[PDB]
Order: sequence, then C-alpha cells, then structure tokens
Amino acid sequence: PRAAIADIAGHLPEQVLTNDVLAQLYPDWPAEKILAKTGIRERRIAAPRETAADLAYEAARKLFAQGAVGADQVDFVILCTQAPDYVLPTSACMLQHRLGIPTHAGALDVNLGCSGYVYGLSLAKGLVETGAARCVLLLTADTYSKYLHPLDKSVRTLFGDGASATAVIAEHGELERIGPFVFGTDGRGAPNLIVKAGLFREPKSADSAREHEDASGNVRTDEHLYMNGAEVMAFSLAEVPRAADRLLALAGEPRENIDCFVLHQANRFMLDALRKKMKIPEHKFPVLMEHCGNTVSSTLPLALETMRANGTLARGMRLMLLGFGVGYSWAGCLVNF
Amino acid sequence: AAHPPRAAIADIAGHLPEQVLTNDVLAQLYPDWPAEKILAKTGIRERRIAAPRETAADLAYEAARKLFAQGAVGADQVDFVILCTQAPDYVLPTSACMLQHRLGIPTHAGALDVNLGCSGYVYGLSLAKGLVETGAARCVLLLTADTYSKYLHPLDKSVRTLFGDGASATAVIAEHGELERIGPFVFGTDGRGAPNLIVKAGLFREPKSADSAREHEDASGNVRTDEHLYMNGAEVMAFSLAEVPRAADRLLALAGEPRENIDCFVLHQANRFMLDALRKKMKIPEHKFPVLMEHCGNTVSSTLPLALETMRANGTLARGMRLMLLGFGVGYSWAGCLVNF
Repeated sequence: PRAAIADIAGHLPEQVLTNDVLAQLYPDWPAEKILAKTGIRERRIAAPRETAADLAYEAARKLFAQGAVGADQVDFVILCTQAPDYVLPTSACMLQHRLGIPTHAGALDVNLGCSGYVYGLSLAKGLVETGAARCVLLLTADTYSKYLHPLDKSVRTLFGDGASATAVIAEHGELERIGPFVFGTDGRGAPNLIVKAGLFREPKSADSAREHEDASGNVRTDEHLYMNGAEVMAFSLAEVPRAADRLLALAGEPRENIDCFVLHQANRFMLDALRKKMKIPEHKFPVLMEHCGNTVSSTLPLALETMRANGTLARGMRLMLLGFGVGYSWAGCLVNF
Repeated sequence: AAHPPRAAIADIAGHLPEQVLTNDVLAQLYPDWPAEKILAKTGIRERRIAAPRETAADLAYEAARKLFAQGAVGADQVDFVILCTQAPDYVLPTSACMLQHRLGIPTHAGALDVNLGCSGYVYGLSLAKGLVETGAARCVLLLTADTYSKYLHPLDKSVRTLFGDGASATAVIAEHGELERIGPFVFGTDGRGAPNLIVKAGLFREPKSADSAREHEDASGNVRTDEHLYMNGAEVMAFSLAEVPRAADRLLALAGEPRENIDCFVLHQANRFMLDALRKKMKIPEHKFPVLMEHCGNTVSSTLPLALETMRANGTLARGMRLMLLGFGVGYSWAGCLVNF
C-alpha cells in the first residue's frame, strides 16, 4: 500500500489584520514598507477564545464535503499544533469526537512548527504503509497570534492563524506518492524562536511577565514569542538548499524532474532569498501567502490548496515540499501528487 | 533472498527521579489514609518525584543517557527522536528538538513531541514502526516522560497515591527477518472521556483566571483547582474495563492469533486494583500478567517500558516471547499491539 495525499482543505479565521492597521499601530512601518519587506498584505487572526483545535475542526469539516474522505473513514488523527487546548487531554482526542470520527481511530497531537506538515506526512505515510491506518487525517493548526506581544512588530507583520486538513490514504500503484524524506533537527536554534514561559521549564512568575524593549523598539516578555529573525533567516539559508540537494540525492532524482518546489511560506523576503540561492525558476516556486501571512505548520497545505484551486497543481506533478523553522526543525519530501 | 526492514525493540532504559514519596509520608499528609490502606487500594508503596525545576524532558535525557550506556545503540546512530510527554519544557519549541541537541544526536535526525498519556507508548511504537519500515529511519529513539506531580493538587489524595514521575528511552531499530517484531495494532480514541482526566486551565482553551485558582472539594473530599489534574477514577476505571478487553480481543482477531499464544499481557500499570479487575475480566493467568509498579507508581506513558525493563531485569522477559502491550488512559485514548520481543 502506497500513501498518497488524497485531498486538502484549509481554514482561516474571520478577523483580518491588514497592513493599514499595522501601520496605524507602528508609525515607522507604513503599509508599503511592510509589504516591501514581507510580501504579506493581510493575516487572519483567530477570535479571542477560538483555539487552534477549533480552526482544525473547521478545516476538517470543509475537507469532509469535498469528496475524498469523511469522518467515518478516518482511522487516525494527527493534529500538528503549537497552541493546544489543554496540557492534557490531547486536542486530537477531542477533535475525534467533535468530528464524529470513529472511536477505533488513533489520535494524537504533534508539537512542531513550520516543519510540521512534512513531518506529519512522514508519520501518516508510516502509519498507512505499515497497515496501522488506511486513512490518516493530518491536521495542522496554529494561533501564534495568541502569544505575540502587541508591540512586537517583527512578528505581528509575519504571523497569521490558520489550519488545514489533509487526508493521507492507502493507494495502490507503481510510483512512490509520498517520499522519500530528509529530516533536520537542531536544538541550538531553540533560543531564536521560543515562548520561554508558561509551561514546565519556566512557569509564569513576576519576572516572566516583565516587559523589555529591544534595539528595534520591539517590546516583549518571556510569556510571548521571541523570534530572532536574523538567526532564523541564517538558519534557513544554511539548511534548506542543503536539504533540497540531499533529498534529490537520496531520491536519485535530477532537480529538473521537480515540477514545483513548495516551501514553507515564511515571507516574501525569505522565499526570494531561498529561491535565488537554490537557483529555482520563479514558475517552479510559488509565493502564495499575500492574504494569510505565515500560518506556521499550515503554510504548505494552504499553498497546495491554493495551487489546486488556481490550476497550477494537478495529479502526477512532482513536488518537493520543504518545511523549516522553530526547533530548529526542518524537513523535505518528494511528492508525486 | 532479502527480508524487508522490521521495526524491533533493540533495548529499553528507564529513569526515575531521586525523591521518593512513600506510603508512610502520604499517611502523615493524609491522616485517614494509613500506609496499609494506600497499599491495599493501589498496590503502590512508593512513587518518584521530579525535583522542582526538573522537567519530563530532563528525565527523558537521563533515560537516553542510560540507554546509550547499555550499548545496544549510541547517540550517533539515532536518526529520529519521538518524545511522548504531557509536561513539555515550552509551548514552543518542541522538547524533542532540545533533547536531540542535548543528547548530541546528529542534526539529520527527525524530532517531534507527541502529546498522549498512558496510551502513549503503544502509539509511539506505531509511529516508530511506521518510520522504520518505510525507510524514513533506521534507529528511532522513542522517549516517554511525565511529571504529573507538577499538577497534582497537594490535597488531591486520589491522584497523589497513584502517580509517579519518570521516563524511558526505547531504541526501535530496523531488523531484517520473517517475523513482524512489532505489530499489528488496534487503536482507540474517545474524546467524550476528556472531562474525566484533564488539566482544564493554563493553556489555550481555558486560560488561567481568578476562578481556575479557586480550590473546590469534590464528592470524595479531594481538593483541587482547575489548574490541577482532575481524574474521575470511577469513570476511568469503567472506561478501562469496557475498552481494554475489547481492544485485546479485537487485536487477537485482527492478528489471527489465538489468545493462548500470548506469553505476556503487559498492560498500562495504572494500579493493582485496576490491573486486578482487568486480569480477572480478561481471564488471563497471573503469570502472564505482570503487576510491576509497586515502587514507581503510575508513570503515565512510561508504565509499559518501565514494566518491560523490569521484566528483563528479573528474567521474565526474553527474546522470542510473544507479548501484548495495552495502553489506555487520558483522552480517552487507548491502543494495543502484539510484539515478538
């Protein structure tokens, strides 16, 4: 049995964070400058008590209307998120019931960020190709908005909330539909993208709530996300092209045979810099986050969904998916869609 | 000619923290619960407790160190890390990413955390088998670690007599042979069980509030707040008696495996009362049904690997033995698999 991506559905929340609203709040960053630097026109923001699991539920509901998978067919749920409902129970467990998925389905949460979709795909494929599941519902959902400091311009210009639902199912055929994979993990990158306080390394205290303004005027606490953009970019340029070359070597595949290199949609500056260093033509390199921003684990499936809708992704197309970010963590895989 | 890669358990190592919470100390804290009564009801004499700033990942780190010291695998061979925990270091980044680095594991290793509880090990095994047998990894380091102690209310007798902290490291490697060494699996999830085993407040569904810090006393005189673990023992027990025997039956049927061919039924080591009820309902003989948590208590995802480690230490687990592993708990979530050790 060969694992294949059967179908994808995305969901973005209602509230829009526009560049014009960010410009009102940050004088030094007008709409044209934010767009110039990031390529992001707007991000969607989850309602105040709307969680990542809620966005994933909506994504799954949308998926289940499309004609490839429904609740009754799901026999494993993987929720990739970095904003779960509880420390316990597992958010995927409640999504199982909420979606009407059968009680004989597996369910678990995975904590990864912008690498999470590719990793999720490797788990789903492992489950399908070992006969542990015939239909893995891979969910990604994030609400980074809930831990961005209001005066942290660097992250509020980038991050949007969102979710996706992908069905990975047992198919039969001669071609590998998902894989092979290359993985990466480098925990030295931890301090460059981190919410330091609020779980078990550092519980919340008087100190963790203490605000602190950086060189660029960005205010933060240990309870909010800290992103070292310069470090993350350095990491990305160092590791992603490397992983792409290694993945091609692993697969015995010339780079000309790849129809599309779909990268985690970090922002237009990062993607341009990666595209240039990777020598990939723009027509093989979608940049599709203008209206949703960086949705963390959902960037890839949202991109793929858009590509299907706009006619640029069709069955039999040879893709490279590349996810990279917080951890540090990164992963790539080939897909024969 | 050549045999496909088979995921097998190369080795297991456990780590428990230093501090011991004994029945005698519990009997001082809860005057109406003498040591002998705690023992009769739970079959647990001691639990280990993580130091105040020691996290589950820290415990996992030491389990992994001990595993490499046992010599079946080394850090340099690890190409994937799965940490199963419900007390991670941060909301982000992933605690597995930091363990990768701390353990000196190569950066081409995959790493991720899984949130599950007492079902976690069997689920973990399914993921590790998936990675190994699809060729995505040759040596998956499956870590379990929990520090439930950190969210037990001091006056919640029900949970404090049960739970211990701990971790384990399992090396799941590619063997090559005729026998499926890990699998098949049966899975279960039932989110209706959510309210019966839960830490309500502190993450994104219910942020901490004035009310979540308010203590309340329940029907049994146990005190907690919504920021602490709530466990409805009655419901969890009823769930366990309903699903675990069904899961076991379902698994054997799926595997075409007669019940008699299982050498050992290794169940999540919830406590003696639960395990006794399950053994009797499942009609399994005592010698095929280890109860091995007297000195560590219920260590959540680590119950199974710690039990397996103990069986190896005392010579009741050997290569070639046919096991059923059953994990079941918070979620609700449960899972079973067969193992040819």
